[PDB]
Amino acid sequence: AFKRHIDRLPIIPADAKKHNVTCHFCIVGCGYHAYTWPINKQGGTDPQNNIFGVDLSEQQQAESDAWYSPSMYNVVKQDGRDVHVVIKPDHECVVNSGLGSVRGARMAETSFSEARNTQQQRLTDPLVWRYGQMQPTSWDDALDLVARVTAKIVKEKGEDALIVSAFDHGGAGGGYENTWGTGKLYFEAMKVKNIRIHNRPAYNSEVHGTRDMGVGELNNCYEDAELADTIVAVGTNALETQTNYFLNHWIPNLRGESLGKKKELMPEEPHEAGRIIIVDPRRTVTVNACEQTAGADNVLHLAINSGTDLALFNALFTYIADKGWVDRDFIDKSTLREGTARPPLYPARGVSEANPGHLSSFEDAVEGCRMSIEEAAEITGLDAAQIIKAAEWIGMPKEGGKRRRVMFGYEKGLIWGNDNYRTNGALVNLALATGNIGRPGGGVVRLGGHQEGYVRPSDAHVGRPAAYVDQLLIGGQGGVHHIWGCDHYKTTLNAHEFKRVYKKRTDMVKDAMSAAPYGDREAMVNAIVDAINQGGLFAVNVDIIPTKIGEACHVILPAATSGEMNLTSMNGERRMRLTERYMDPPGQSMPDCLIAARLANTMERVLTEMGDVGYAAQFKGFDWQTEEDAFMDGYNKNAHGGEFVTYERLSAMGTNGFQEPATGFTDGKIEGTQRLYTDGVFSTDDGKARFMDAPWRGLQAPGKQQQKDSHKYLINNGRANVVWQSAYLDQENDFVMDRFPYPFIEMNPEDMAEAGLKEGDLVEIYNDAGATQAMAYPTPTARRGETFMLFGFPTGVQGNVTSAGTNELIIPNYKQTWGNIRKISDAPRNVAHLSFKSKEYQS
Amino acid sequence: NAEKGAVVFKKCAACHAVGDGAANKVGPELNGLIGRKVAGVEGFNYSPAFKAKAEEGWVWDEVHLTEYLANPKAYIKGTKMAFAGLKKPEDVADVIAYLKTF
Amino acid sequence: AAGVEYPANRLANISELTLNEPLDVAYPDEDAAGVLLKLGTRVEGGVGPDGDIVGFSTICPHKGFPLSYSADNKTFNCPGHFSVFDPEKGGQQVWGQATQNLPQYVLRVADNGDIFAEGVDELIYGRLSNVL
Amino acid sequence: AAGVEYPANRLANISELTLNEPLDVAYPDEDAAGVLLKLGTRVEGGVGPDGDIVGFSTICPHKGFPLSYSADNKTFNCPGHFSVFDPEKGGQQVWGQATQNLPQYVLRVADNGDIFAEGVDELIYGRLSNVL
Ligand SMILES: Nc1nc2c(c(=O)[nH]1)N[C@H]1C(S)=C(S)[C@@H](COP(=O)(O)OP(=O)(O)OC[C@H]3O[C@@H](n4cnc5c(=O)[nH]c(N)nc54)[C@H](O)[C@@H]3O)O[C@H]1N2
Ligand SMILES: Nc1nc2c(c(=O)[nH]1)N[C@H]1C(S)=C(S)[C@@H](COP(=O)(O)OP(=O)(O)OC[C@H]3O[C@@H](n4cnc5c(=O)[nH]c(N)nc54)[C@H](O)[C@@H]3O)O[C@H]1N2
Ligand code: HEM
Ligand code: F3S
Ligand code: FES
Ligand code: FES
Ligand SMILES: [Mo+4]
Ligand SMILES: [O]
Repeated sequence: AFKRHIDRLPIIPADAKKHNVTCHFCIVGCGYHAYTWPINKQGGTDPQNNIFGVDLSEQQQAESDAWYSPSMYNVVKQDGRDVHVVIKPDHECVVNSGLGSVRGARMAETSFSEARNTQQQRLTDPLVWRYGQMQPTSWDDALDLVARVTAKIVKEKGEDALIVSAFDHGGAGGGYENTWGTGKLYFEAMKVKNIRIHNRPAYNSEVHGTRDMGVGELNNCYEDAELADTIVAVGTNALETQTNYFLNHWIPNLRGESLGKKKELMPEEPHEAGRIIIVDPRRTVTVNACEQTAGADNVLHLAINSGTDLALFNALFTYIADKGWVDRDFIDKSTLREGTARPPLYPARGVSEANPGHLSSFEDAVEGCRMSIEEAAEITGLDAAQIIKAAEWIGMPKEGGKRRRVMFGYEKGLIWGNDNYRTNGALVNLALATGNIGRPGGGVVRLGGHQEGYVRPSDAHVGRPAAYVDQLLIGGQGGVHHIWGCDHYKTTLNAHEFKRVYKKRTDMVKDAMSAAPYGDREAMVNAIVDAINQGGLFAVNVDIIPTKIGEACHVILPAATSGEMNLTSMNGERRMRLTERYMDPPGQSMPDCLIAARLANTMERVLTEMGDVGYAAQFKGFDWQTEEDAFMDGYNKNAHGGEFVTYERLSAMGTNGFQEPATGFTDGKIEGTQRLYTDGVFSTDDGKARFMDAPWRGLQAPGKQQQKDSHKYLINNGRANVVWQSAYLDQENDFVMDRFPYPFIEMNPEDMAEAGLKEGDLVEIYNDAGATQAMAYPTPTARRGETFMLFGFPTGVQGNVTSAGTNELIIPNYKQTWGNIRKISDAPRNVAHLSFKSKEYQS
Repeated sequence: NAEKGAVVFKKCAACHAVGDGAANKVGPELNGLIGRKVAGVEGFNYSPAFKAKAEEGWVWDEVHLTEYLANPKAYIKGTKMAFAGLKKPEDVADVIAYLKTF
Repeated sequence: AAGVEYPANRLANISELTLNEPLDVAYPDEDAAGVLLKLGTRVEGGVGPDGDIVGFSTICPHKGFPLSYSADNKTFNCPGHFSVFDPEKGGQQVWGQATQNLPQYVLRVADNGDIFAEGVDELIYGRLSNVL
Repeated sequence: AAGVEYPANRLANISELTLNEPLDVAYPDEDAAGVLLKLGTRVEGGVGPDGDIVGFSTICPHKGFPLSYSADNKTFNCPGHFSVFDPEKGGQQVWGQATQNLPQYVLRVADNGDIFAEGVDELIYGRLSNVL
């Protein structure tokens, strides 16, 4: 077991500099403070000499504010000097109440330190492929090369020849400043069609379904999880994946702690402790935690078959409708009453690839969705009595004939799940029917991934459906690829084939550049374009570390992440906060928004020199000298209620910030929006929510049924609580890599014994799409035939065995993956030290 | 003295609430207490060894309570309150003077 | 003055330990609750003739919740936020919200079988110095 | 105490210093020799109104020979094993056998104009703690 042997940390002095910090990582956006002080100063154990006003010579008790773990401490550069830094959860933040997850609590030790030797992988300099390997260079040189190859290729073959992969998310590697800077370059200065997002291979919404219905996916607050009668959690592992939303808001509800606040805020109806339905084919540590805090009686784990959520939801919708367990006044006042004709190709296909589901009235949707309890039981493999009880827990009125309050939460079990558009619709039907949108204790929401920080010019040019960018690249199309803050090599679908072809195409450009004179730039440029014209690809990577796809790239530009810059984003509550810079960018790294502006300025110069002043003029408006310039040009001018939000005002409001959209500014307070759709007016032209006529049609993505039928195991996939995303920071963090040097694949002990497998063994998962490796982790709670592999992991990429299969809107159907498992080798010696016990807490 | 029972209660507050609003947590609310029955509080899930020791008939008199806050574990073998239990018997007496309010 | 100076404290005798039953201990002072534990198998940090006696801080390194032992799985379990620690593998967090594996005691068994703690390998919950 | 406790010692006044002539000094006590140096150009760790006043350990970090100052080059020069240190670049070893750049002083100029040293950015030669 990895031990730091740090016996003692520096005490934060009374006069330490305080910085408001939102967590770098997940949607929850837990509040923190960064305290910095000079390297040659320290705090005293007496109250007058430390930041807490507490005597630290005495043991502190459970939930103390006057403590921090080693991972919360580092030494970092600030205004070009080494300072102590502690990055501590804010006890006074309403989100976390001073909770920090295993991830956010290591912001400090996953920071860059020369003095303590943390994250020396961090990029410091521009790198260019020349002289037969990657070589550090100047910004001026690197940007000039990128612009000369980009300008030539789009001038010669059109903007369609420029391919872009980029973050669209908030927090570190995203945020309002960085989405605006990249958005303005590719959508204002240019009209880039062939752009994909960090987690999906086209420029699409995860949730067109809810949005087409007029229900924005983040419509509630975190309090509603405290105030619900029932929580319906669909394809979320919230304890691992939305940790402090679960711990600080769901738990109090399930335990009754919430009952006092319920009665104060909603007298005039009955309130028992919250119950929870969990729709997930796999028994998680989330199912366990719920049982253990509210008792098995109050928890309905619906262990559906993989990708059958839509059948379950249509049956709940049918049953609830037939009983009249619906908010009649809500339906009549706030939803579309006008009948509309089914598309010709219904129910197999929508009116088009663009519109796979039919929007309609309550009554048309019910008859469309219509499914018997018996049939859903067949499809889901649930028992009738589970589905009926789930209906009662959602629908059946409370004593005085009062409406049951239900918060509906979903994430990637649904979104990366079967028939994204229809499943998303079928779940919204339930929340709409029961008037659980825009009321206390309600909502039908994404539980989220990253924080949100999206502001970009119009993407109208991109189309719907948008270009399947990975298929363009695999098919030998495009000339230049700009990659910002994502790593397809670890996280895209059909990743094995993506890598096979991506390597061949970038290799063609590499061989050309190794063979050509660099010091004569024009000859270097012409050798690149000639190689592109033979089917090569010139690749530029904008990142903070050397990525896996970066091993195929010709130019690397080093980015500064949150904390090295000011960054604004909002949580799964729309809670907007300013992360205040507390440290310096490593080496010459610069914020993504300022890289975009610099590339824009270089595009302007190169295009002027090539003698196209008209195209060059499109790349004006990029004179930003700091991330705040990007905030003011982007969020301030373009966000709904942006005119009320500045850094100064956001700073004054601390880690609680304010809920978007902002309605006004009154004496040092931005006024916000606690809940969306409180007036029952939805995000549509006429203000009515639409229901969705969303009939079950099996596994809708091409080749999925075939893959299920022709392979022995389900390769379910997703997150570990310890690992953040593709382990870009974690891979140089001994604590995480000590726990999982290989990605685990959760396997039933009986399944392992039948396959000659023991704990720790290295196994090849293989199928039609490709092959990959993982370490077998014996999991008693796992159903036979059903495995779970950690995703996006550098030492074994699950994406290699996910097919190219998407829905009609190019949403990647990652979760419905089947393959075979054979042994590669016996447990490597480096797994011998691993615990193989249950992740499930025992009372 | 109940003043320096509040200081000793810092070791309970994580699992136990007392005063206006006090709700069940990892442990049951501890309002009143002196005059309440074992396995008493409504809502809380007591262990098959804390239910078994209500069956026979008990109360939280100050002598039964001193034995618990000193060695909870083997004194009521199978109790969900695993925890060393206050070793100084004058602190057992301070925190119960705090419990005397509420 | 450069390192923390750790007392060599007497905790128990090897004779005081029953197989799989945690003996409640404090190290390096009264307010640093932990346990000794015989595991009936040879493991990392283990002392005594079988090399099966381990010592751990028993205050969750996440938020200071007292931990509880499960005899069936031989795991510390936190009822705070559901952390699990494996004292067969050096107190590795099997799952949990701590950024630390369970702080573990440097044990020495003298000739009479008296067990001593000479240090801790991680920062104890609720103190910014393992020695206060 | 997790860190070394540096005293805040008066060493001189801004007015005592001539352009490019080192003033002999000692910090953090009298047995650690060093200089204050006004370089006439703005530099790393350089305090005063021109940002050009620097303070350094003048004992070679290799094996502790005292360093000479070259007025012409503005460099410290070690007659021990020919090491050269650049006081205009935070004491970077231009060339030499030391595994450290020249230990430099955290200087503060007061309103009255007195120069206090409050810290040192590297281990001084011949002490295993900067404050003994
Ligand atoms: N099979 C399978 N595949 C999946 C999923 C799944 O469930 N199953 N999940 C999908 C989902 S939900 C997601 S979010 C994607 C994630 O896919 P990726 O986005 O590829 O994964 P991350 O690890 O978040 O990648 C972030 C990258 O940005 C870099 N970075 C961090 N901060 C900055 C910054 O400030 N600037 C710049 N320029 N770069 C920065 C990191 O170093 C890293 O390379 O994976 C998807 N892939
Ligand atoms: N610790 C940690 N937390 C994170 C992240 C991280 O990397 N690590 N990343 C963040 C990001 S970008 C995201 S998108 C979120 C993802 O958050 P989640 O979506 O909650 O996490 P996943 O593990 O991807 O998948 C959730 C659950 O979907 C289930 N599932 C699989 N197939 C199906 C199906 O057909 N139906 C249903 N109903 N469920 C199914 C899986 O068993 C799994 O338990 O987590 C966020 N938070
Ligand atoms: C000084 C500190 C504490 C005091 C005075 C205290 C007091 C009590 C009392 C009087 C009871 C029984 C009351 C009843 O039956 O209603 C009890 C039960 C309980 N306490 Fe505590 N407690 C303390 C600390 C803790 C801690 C730290 C935890 C958990 C980590 C905890 C968890 C529990 C649990 C789970 C029960 C229920 C026992 C069962 O169901 O078998 N307590 N406590
Ligand atoms: S600490 Fe960070 S990772 Fe998510 S749960 Fe809280 S935001
Ligand atoms: S205190 Fe143990 S998991 Fe939070
Ligand atoms: S003592 Fe100065 S160079 Fe060796
Ligand atoms: Mo995501
Ligand atoms: O995401």
